[PDB]
Amino acid sequence: EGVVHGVATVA
Amino acid sequence: GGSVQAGGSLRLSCTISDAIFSRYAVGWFRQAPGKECELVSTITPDSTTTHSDFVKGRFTLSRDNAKNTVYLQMHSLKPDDTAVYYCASRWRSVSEGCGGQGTQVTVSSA
Repeated sequence: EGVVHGVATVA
Repeated sequence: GGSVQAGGSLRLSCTISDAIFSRYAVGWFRQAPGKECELVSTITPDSTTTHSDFVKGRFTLSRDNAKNTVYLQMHSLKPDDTAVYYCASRWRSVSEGCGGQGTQVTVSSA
């Protein structure tokens, strides 16, 4: 299937 | 999100579906205010990393050794790096890469 978004934050 | 003065550094983290992390390239994308989404860099499960032309060695990618996280290490940040940064896999276009939960990066002049 389609796009999978990650969750972006400050490391 | 992270905010720095020009010349600074910032490390971002992207946690993404484990099934995806194990099998697919993960892309970092960014979108500056009033501008379109653009692809920044990618990393594969074997830690092959690609970069767009505007990176010029300043941003590097790595995968965590234990968890489903990819890191974007940024150095020598400039005000024009101010943007919301995002990560995604299996995108059908670059526009899709900025559709998820992003983090605001702000780089202020000195």
